Amino acid sequence: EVQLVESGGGLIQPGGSLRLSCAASGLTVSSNYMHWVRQAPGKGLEWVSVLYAGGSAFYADSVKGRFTISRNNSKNTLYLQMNSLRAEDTAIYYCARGLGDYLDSWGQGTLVTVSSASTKGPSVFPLAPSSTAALGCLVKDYFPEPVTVSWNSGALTSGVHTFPAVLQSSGLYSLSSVVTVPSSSLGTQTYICNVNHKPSNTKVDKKVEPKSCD
Amino acid sequence: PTESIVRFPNITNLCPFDEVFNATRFASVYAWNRKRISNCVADYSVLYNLAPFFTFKCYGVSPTKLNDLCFTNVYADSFVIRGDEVRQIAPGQTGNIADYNYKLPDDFTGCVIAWNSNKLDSKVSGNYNYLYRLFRKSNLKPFERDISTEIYQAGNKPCNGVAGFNCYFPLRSYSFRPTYGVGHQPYRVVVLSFELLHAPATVCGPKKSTNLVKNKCVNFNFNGLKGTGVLTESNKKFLPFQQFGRDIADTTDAVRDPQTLEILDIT
Amino acid sequence: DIQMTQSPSSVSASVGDRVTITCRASQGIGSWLAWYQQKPGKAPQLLIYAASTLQSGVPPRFSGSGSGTDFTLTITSLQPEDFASYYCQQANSVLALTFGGGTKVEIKRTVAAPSVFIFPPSDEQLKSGTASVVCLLNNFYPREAKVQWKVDNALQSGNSQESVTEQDSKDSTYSLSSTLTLSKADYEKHKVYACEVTHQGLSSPVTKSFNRGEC
Amino acid sequence: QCVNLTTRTQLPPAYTNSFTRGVYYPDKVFRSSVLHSTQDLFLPFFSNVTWFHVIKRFDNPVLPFNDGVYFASIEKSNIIRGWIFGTTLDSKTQSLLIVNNATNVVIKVCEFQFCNDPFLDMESEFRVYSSANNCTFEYVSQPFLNFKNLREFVFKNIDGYFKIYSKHTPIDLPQGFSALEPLVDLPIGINITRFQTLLALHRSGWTAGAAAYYVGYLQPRTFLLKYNENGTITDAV
Ligand SMILES: *[C@@H]1O[C@H](CO)[C@@H](O)[C@H](O)[C@H]1NC(C)=O
Ligand SMILES: *[C@@H]1O[C@H](CO)[C@@H](O)[C@H](O)[C@H]1NC(C)=O
Ligand SMILES: *[C@@H]1O[C@H](CO)[C@@H](O)[C@H](O)[C@H]1NC(C)=O
Ligand SMILES: *[C@@H]1O[C@H](CO)[C@@H](O)[C@H](O)[C@H]1NC(C)=O
Ligand SMILES: *[C@@H]1O[C@H](CO)[C@@H](O)[C@H](O)[C@H]1NC(C)=O
Ligand SMILES: *[C@@H]1O[C@H](CO)[C@@H](O)[C@H](O)[C@H]1NC(C)=O
Ligand SMILES: *[C@@H]1O[C@H](CO)[C@@H](O)[C@H](O)[C@H]1NC(C)=O
Repeated sequence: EVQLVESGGGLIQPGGSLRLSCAASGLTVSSNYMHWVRQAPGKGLEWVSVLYAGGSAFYADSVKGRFTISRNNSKNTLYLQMNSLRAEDTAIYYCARGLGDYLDSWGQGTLVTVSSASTKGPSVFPLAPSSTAALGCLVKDYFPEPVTVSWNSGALTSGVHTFPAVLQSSGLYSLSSVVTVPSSSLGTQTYICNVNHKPSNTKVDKKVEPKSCD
Repeated sequence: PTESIVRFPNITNLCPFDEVFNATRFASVYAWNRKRISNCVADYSVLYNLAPFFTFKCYGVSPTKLNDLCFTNVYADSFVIRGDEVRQIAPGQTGNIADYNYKLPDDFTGCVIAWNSNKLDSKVSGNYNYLYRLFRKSNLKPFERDISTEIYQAGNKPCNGVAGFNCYFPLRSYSFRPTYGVGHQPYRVVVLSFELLHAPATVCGPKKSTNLVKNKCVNFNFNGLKGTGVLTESNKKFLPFQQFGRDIADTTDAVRDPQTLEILDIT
Repeated sequence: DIQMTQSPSSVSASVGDRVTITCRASQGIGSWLAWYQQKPGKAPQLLIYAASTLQSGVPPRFSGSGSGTDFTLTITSLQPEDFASYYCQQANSVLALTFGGGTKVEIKRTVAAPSVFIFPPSDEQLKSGTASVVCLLNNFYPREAKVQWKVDNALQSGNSQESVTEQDSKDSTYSLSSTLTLSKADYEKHKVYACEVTHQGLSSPVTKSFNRGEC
Repeated sequence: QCVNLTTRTQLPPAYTNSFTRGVYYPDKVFRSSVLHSTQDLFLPFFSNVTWFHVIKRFDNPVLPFNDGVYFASIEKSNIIRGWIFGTTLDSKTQSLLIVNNATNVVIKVCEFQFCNDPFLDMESEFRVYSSANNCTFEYVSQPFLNFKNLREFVFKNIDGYFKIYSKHTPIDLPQGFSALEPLVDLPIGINITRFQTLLALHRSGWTAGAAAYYVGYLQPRTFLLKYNENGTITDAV
């Protein structure tokens, strides 16, 4: 009977502000303890703030400043105040309710990303197979997360290995995805490489051929 | 040559600090006992000389001037508090203890006394003899105690004392074991409260005396009266329950100390 | 102040086995630990609280006990749906939550050894100003697989980023992909490219070295 | 908790003059063989003192405590026990209580729901109060005690101090002189309006013996005192 709705997340500049909303359906925000959790990709959970049933607010050692909580009883929705950001501040968060020393309720997750760049079109890089076999595409300089890849407009589903996104030292996204093909079907069927995403609305089609001279 | 200190009367009844600091059982955190101490003499030097306490942070008062200034009444609150929560006893602190269990005003006079009690208030297993308030709908008012056995509710629907969802028992039990860490060790904390009113004080403290000087021109100080002369006995037998004598020219000529009740002529 | 560490990192077990997941405590905290389980892409859920009790919604297959310093998460029966990370959580007197590392539970497979399949850079990548070469590893167990690149018989480090794909429901196959970044001026300095891995399934490492400009 | 009385007989108060009875010790400082005048609260000589008699007569009137009261009484077999002082004698004000039973004397100042006839009834019945509440300053002291016993009490309230002077001597008001020695100082500091007393009636309805008491007012007058070489106080002017 408990459900929590999260909104307000998105891509914002590090020198900006964001609005966080945590809506409780069967819970009242001014009668029980409030818990906030954070989880950077590639690692585990971490704690950022806890709001008590009264006018008491607590924060962790790394986030003593630049963070303020404020609840409202007008619509039973929690508001979080933020003014400053860091390079590692991008993560996933789940506002939740619980008792002391343990929490049982949980909510959904809205991704937040901080970067100095903006949305940029991708560039599909073909791969030349060596003359079993492996075939795939290289995705470089695509913004923002996430992206999807389809083989033969979704007809090919066997051997698909969609690797997760990885961040480079320059703060750009690179992704790879390869499939398994046999040597007897190199000149039999042609596979089209489709990479697209909603924010950039790019429509690019790429075909792959085994190398003949180069 | 030298100075003779004031010869105040003998040591009167002592304040019951022995039973407060060495009781066989202390009150609960939420049901903290309220005790008033008055009509005695306060001596904090004897407790400080042994020094079994690890907390002596006090605001507005000093240990050196505790024997000089005094207040109308003394209030004592004794209840077991772990060291993490102890460091939270300051008025400029927030949390579950500072807002749902106990409250201290910004202009609070005095401080609290805490000492290690790992040997007592524990057994081979977890001790569940102490409880504390955890959930409340509002900030706790200072200098008051509320004991509510009703089931705390958090959900929109109200529950009639049942243990269902969205409402549970606000009180929670402690877990005191010898295997716990230093910060989780159970300490015994007593609150020393000072209140000053327009009425005259009844508890301030005792005083000591010195050795007798006879047949010498030594200045004296008897019950706050300053003068110079030679202390010598005489035959001036006086009626009891008096302090000192006088003469025509208001000069003090006789004073009795509440140690031997002698003549002690001034000049 | 308080730091919590988890001794297990990746344990492999079948359905008829005990995970024996434990959480190491630097200080003495007993009967005040809770375990949480989260799925990939899903919200976490509570499993047990106070290290002794069991939640009503949680099935009773989960068991946990600990007196003062050591806790366990032995499970009577392991299910394919119940395969997720576990975290030990300890709170403070000011309700300061602390979360440590996570341990992932899998099944012993060790079916084969990784196969190296290198790919020369495309001709269109030359006009982009950056040249990248990748090599792939597939169906390898365990997670120990060095993806170092040896060019001109010289060791290279801090240039390839590891990427591990997700698990499918039928085969549970793991793959590794690494992207190497080099400037266009540095491509003409070198003459081959190769990546080397060490695995227990192969008696000797397999190195595929292709020269620049042809096979 | 108390029982209301109805058979009280109305009787107008009488006045009997006092003959050099209100002289008491001026201060804690002892002086002797000297002549001095002080500016304190004293009972003027040749004044009028209201006469009250209790025998079937039951009297407990209400008079204002404008200044210190002079309480003299002839007493046998401990007829009276103590006095109560309060603005309205209820739970919304602080009141002082003095109770002396057959064992000891306890001074306890708390708030009580006093009724219009608070009296006492062997001694195993205390109908003087119903219940108590928050208070402080609880003190326990030594007992203060043909007609043969005469007890004289002086009540003063300066700088919040409830100074009481008592003197017991053996024997209307006879002619003579007496000295009121200082016994107990009580720093209580409460508003002063009334000086209602307590009476004890033996139960056999009830029959009480002969008893009387005197009430007077103190005024800031000047008196000359002649002292003795022994240290006692002689007759004044
Ligand atoms: C409590 O007992 C100990 C043990 O003898 C003693 O040292 C201490 O002085 C006692 N406390 C007080 C207030 O006397
Ligand atoms: C005061 O104490 C001393 C030491 O015990 C004793 O000799 C003396 O008699 C006492 N004085 C009174 C008045 O009790
Ligand atoms: C005292 O008062 C009574 C009545 O109030 C009066 O008759 C009497 O004369 C007064 N005494 C003096 C000395 O005036
Ligand atoms: C008698 O008075 C003493 C103190 O004055 C008190 O302790 C005791 O309880 C009283 N007895 C009764 C029966 O009220
Ligand atoms: C009334 O009681 C409260 C708490 O019991 C106390 O703080 C307060 O001082 C009391 N008031 C008086 C006038 O004694
Ligand atoms: C006595 O009454 C006066 C005014 O009637 C008031 O100002 C004063 O505070 C009262 N005394 C006490 C101790 O409250
Ligand atoms: C005064 O004191 C002396 C010495 O004790 C005594 O002999 C004499 O009787 C006293 N005088 C009176 C009037 O009691």
